[PDB]
Amino acid sequence: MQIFVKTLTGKTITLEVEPSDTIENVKAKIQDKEGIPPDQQRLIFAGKQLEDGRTLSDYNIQKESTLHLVLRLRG
Amino acid sequence: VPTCGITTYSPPTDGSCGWHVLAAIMNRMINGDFTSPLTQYNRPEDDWASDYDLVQAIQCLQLPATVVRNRACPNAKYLIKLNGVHWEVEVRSGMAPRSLPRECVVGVCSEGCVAPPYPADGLPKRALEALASAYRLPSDCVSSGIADFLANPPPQEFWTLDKM
Ligand SMILES: [Zn+2]
Repeated sequence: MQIFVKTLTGKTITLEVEPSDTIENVKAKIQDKEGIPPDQQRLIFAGKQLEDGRTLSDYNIQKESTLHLVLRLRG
Repeated sequence: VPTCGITTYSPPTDGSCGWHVLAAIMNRMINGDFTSPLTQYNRPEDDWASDYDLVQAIQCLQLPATVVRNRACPNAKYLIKLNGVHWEVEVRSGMAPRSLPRECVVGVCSEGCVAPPYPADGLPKRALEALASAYRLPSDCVSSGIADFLANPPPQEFWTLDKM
């Protein structure tokens, strides 16, 4: 299925994924499309901050869904 | 009334800057003093606070605050920013606080985002106390600490002295 990922600059990436795919998989795909290291990626879905362990299924991310890509900040 | 210029709180360089930022937001809300009343607490890189930690904490304490990524949420009274590696916070003085949606808090909201007025009795009573009880935990646990406190708060006025 297709999902969309929106960067902070308002770019829209289109990904091919399965509901089974883990958040880590999605990050790896984003890297392949954008050259953003997973190390510094955080994915948001309707405000809910996604976590590496879980799948798209677990977060209810279906076809056509839009995620927001955010840069990890530590201070 | 329209105002100009930027009003910023920069925490000390103790290693707890993010938590000081939240503390200061609440300290201004409650007492008009835009600064941290938390006692300084030293820690290294591996106990720094993330945008994840700060977002969770903002939601627990129910603050009119966003973490600014790129666009600042127009409805956020308090703007949290990572300045290099130092968490700082700006405040919009001439503006009533607004209760922010989650996307607004996280700072991934879109042009047109809406938020209703923050209720006067809107800051959880003992929010600042909850943060004070929690902040010296590992940063990835601080929000859990706050949530636990607020959910089941110690009722005794001098509970800290009791616990000693
Ligand atoms: Zn917003």
